[PDB]
Order: sequence, then structure tokens, then C-alpha cells
Amino acid sequence: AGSIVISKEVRVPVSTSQFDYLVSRIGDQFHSSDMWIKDEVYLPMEEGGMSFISTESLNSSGLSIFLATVMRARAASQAEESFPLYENVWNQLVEKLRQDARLG
Amino acid sequence: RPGEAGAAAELENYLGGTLQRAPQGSSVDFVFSSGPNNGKTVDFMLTPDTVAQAAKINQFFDKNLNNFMNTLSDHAAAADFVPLASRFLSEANKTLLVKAIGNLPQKLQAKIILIK
Repeated sequence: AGSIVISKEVRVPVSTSQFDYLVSRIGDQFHSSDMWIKDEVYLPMEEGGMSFISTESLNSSGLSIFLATVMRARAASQAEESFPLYENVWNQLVEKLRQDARLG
Repeated sequence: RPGEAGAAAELENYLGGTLQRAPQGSSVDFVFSSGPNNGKTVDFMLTPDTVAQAAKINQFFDKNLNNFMNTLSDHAAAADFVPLASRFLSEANKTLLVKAIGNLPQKLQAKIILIK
């Protein structure tokens, strides 16, 4: 039902429930100075009504920050009872971000 | 919920049986719990929850088309059905969507359902 788009060719397909779960947690973990990164990434959803967000336009620094923000959200979620049901998709997302050519 | 909930209800009239939200942590959205498609999986897209959202989708559909279509193919490959509640799309965007769908591999096109 949606995805996290990393770059044009690299995506993490998700269900609607996974999409909502992820964007909400990741969204809470941005630093004040990095809010513009969130706005850029969340644009397809917030501006366009789409069930995806996208890091395709970020430079190496922006994406590095996004990945750090994702890992913070993942940590903050470990506490939650639901966590094992979502762990595989956190792992998919962190992995594809790590593998992104900009982080090479 | 309401967009997908409405879409599932309509889909039940054409695919039979009952459509249940998949369990938490599923990679699909809904699963048929009875009928001739019992057991088959369903991923929805383009099922806006509000009038405002449908307007947003319409205004920037062209800008988001490529990512939307790539996400669509991913889900068509993985699920048995990918229904789109496309009634709310402008005629301009319906033309864009139908044309884009026709360039996907035929095995994926057969999986995509336009809720009329």
C-alpha cells in the first residue's frame, strides 16, 4: 500500500499499517535544525497525499542525518510491545539506507 | 482507514467473500477470509481518506507519478490484487494512470483493479 523511497531505483515497499507506523516514529525524532530534511522527505505525503516519502533528493549529508534519525526512532520503538512485529521492516529500511551510493 | 475500508467493501461485491485487514506486521493490507478468493491478498493504493487528500493527490499526481508507479509494480508483484479507488482522479490524471498501467508487464496489469 505504500513505500519508503530511498532513491529512484531503491524502495522499501510497505503495507499501509507499516507506512503509518514508520513515518510517525521517524517523524518524531528529527532535531529542530533538521526539520527541513523531514519536510523535503515527507513532501509526497504532506504535499501530494501519497502513501510514500522519499529521500531521493537529499545529498550525502542530508541522507546521513535521515539514517541517524531513523536509527533513533528504531531505538525509541524497542521499548514498545509491538516492536517484534515491525523489526524486520526497520532492518530493511536501515539496510537499504546504509547501502545507498551517496553513503559510499 | 476509511479510504481502504470503503474500497474493501466495494471489492467484496466483485471478488466475493469477506475482506479482513491483515494481522499486525503483515506485508499486505487485507486478506480474503472467505469466498472464491479466500486466502488471497490485497494491497490498496489511491484510496484517499478525505476530500482534502484526494485534492492533494490530484494536484501533484504528475510530480509523483514515477514513484507511485514503481511502488504500484512492487505491490502488484507481491500481492494477488492491487485495487485503486481511482474514481476521484481527474480525467487528466485517469488518462495518465491508465497509460502508465499499460506500460507495466502484462502479469502485473492483470493484478491491478480500477474500482469504477
